[PDB]
Amino acid sequence: FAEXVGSNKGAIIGL
Amino acid sequence: FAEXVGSNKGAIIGL
Amino acid sequence: FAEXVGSNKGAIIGL
Amino acid sequence: FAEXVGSNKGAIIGL
Amino acid sequence: FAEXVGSNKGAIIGL
Amino acid sequence: FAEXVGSNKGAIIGL
Amino acid sequence: FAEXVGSNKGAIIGL
Amino acid sequence: FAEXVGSNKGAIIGL
Amino acid sequence: FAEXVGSNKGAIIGL
Amino acid sequence: FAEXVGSNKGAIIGL
Repeated sequence: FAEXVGSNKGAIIGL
Repeated sequence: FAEXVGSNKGAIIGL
Repeated sequence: FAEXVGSNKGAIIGL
Repeated sequence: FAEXVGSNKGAIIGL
Repeated sequence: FAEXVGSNKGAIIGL
Repeated sequence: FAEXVGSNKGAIIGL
Repeated sequence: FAEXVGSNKGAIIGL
Repeated sequence: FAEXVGSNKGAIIGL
Repeated sequence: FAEXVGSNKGAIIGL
Repeated sequence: FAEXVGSNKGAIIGL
């Protein structure tokens, strides 16, 4: 997950 | 999940 | 996860 | 994880 | 993990 | 938010 | 947020 | 945030 | 944040 | 942060 990702200012969470 | 993602300011969550 | 990633100011978390 | 990564000011955490 | 990494001012942690 | 919380297995998200 | 919290197996996220 | 917390196996994230 | 905390096996992150 | 903490096997990170 989170695969290209330009800009992240938030949360990207895989559980 | 979250696969290209330009800009994230929120939440992207996989449980 | 987190694979190209330009800019990260937030959280990217894999559990 | 965290594989190209331009700039990191946040958290990138793999557990 | 953490493999090219331009600039790190945050945390990159593998457990 | 999320104030007593017994058990959380889902998502509780405040933006 | 997240104030008593017994058990957390999910996500509790404040942005 | 995260103030009593018995057991955490997930994510508790404040941005 | 993270103030009593019994047991942590996950992530507790303040940014 | 991280103030009583019984047992930590994960990540507790303040940025």
